[PDB]
Amino acid sequence: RNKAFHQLRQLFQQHTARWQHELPDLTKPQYAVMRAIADKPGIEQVALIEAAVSTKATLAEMLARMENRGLVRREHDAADKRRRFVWLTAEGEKVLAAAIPIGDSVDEEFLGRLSAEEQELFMQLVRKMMN
Amino acid sequence: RNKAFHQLRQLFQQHTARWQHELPDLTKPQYAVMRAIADKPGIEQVALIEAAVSTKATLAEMLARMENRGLVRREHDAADKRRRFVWLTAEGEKVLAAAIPIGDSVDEEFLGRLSAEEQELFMQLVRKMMN
Ligand SMILES: [Cl-]
Ligand SMILES: [Cl-]
Repeated sequence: RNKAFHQLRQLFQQHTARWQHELPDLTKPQYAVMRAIADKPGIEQVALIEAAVSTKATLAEMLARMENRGLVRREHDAADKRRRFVWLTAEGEKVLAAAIPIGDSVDEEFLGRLSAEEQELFMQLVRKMMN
Repeated sequence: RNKAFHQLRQLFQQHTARWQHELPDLTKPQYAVMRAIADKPGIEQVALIEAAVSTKATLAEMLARMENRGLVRREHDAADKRRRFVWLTAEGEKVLAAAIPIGDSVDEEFLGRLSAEEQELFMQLVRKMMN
């Protein structure tokens, strides 16, 4: 189709289909949340919304599941228990460390079809299009 | 972030957030399904999966809801009732006709930030990346 955002969703679906086959227990939003916590241990939960590309409700559901699976621990602001700080557990570090080369490989199946200049330009257009 | 597919999901989330504000009762996958039925009235349901970018389960759920809202009608293969043909109803035509300029406008908020050459190239890279 000639609609750029339709073809973009089609590319996204192919990338998601490969991701779910290679990492059946870690979606891309879950993976991004773990990468963002690892990049800033103790990050505020609210700041983790933008860092991982999520929403308040979706992140809350996601962190509850990771917490129940021993992958994430959280602490609270004593002045405001609605504020929370997030760390990866040791098990969460192992899960993320094993997933990174897999996620990189899935990304590479698509980005590797582009030259370095094409990859840089693709990124530039996406940022140019964003608000 | 330097990950192209992370920034791409961020662009997708912004585009989805605008879409849901302007068309609160018609998501992009629902809109694409209606556009594909209108482009080929009587299209086989199975062929509508690729045309609208969906899955068998998701399309089945989606067409059931549209059918229950008087937006879609379906007919069956007499030899194999699992095969189905899909049409828009008159109400479905009106819903789609009203939605098209809205969806175009939402697309334009992002694509309009690119020149015609940048838009053509963005599309070319996406197709180059797809399988
Ligand atoms: Cl917080
Ligand atoms: Cl069918």
